[PDB]
Amino acid sequence: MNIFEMLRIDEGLRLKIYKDTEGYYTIGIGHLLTKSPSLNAAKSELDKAIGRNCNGVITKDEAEKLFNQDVDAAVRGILRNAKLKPVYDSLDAVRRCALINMVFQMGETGVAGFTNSLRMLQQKRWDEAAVNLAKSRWYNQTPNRAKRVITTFRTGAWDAYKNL
Repeated sequence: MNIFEMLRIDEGLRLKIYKDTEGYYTIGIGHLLTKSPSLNAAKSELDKAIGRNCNGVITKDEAEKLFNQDVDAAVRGILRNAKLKPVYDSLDAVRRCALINMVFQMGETGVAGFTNSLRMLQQKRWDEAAVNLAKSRWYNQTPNRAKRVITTFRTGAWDAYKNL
């Protein structure tokens, strides 16, 4: 298991413009297009992102291209972030993937807001951090995914994703 496989279990693959759990316009492997309510604004963002006239629909290939960019940017954003970098550096390879997953779903900013849990993960207090992470909008809104990520931080192994 690796970051790509993990995220693709959590996000899925859809070749047609669709709405987020949040109601937002997305395509591919969780690539958010716009937070705007117009299908039209989304279509335009889509064509700008791919470099063609897509008419709301992309190929597998195009989806995976978007996915590679998104992953790269998530990692780079962590490395560039003063609050995230030190936690990332402190973690083992598997746990690193759990932080990358949160960033991908919620953005640098959103994760950098989990101050207390970041602190606990740095200290390697795994059980405490897992209880703290659960007390969030994130967990309440997408509990099955949050719980997979959470077990990943708790255990340091890929078991939550074995089932799936």
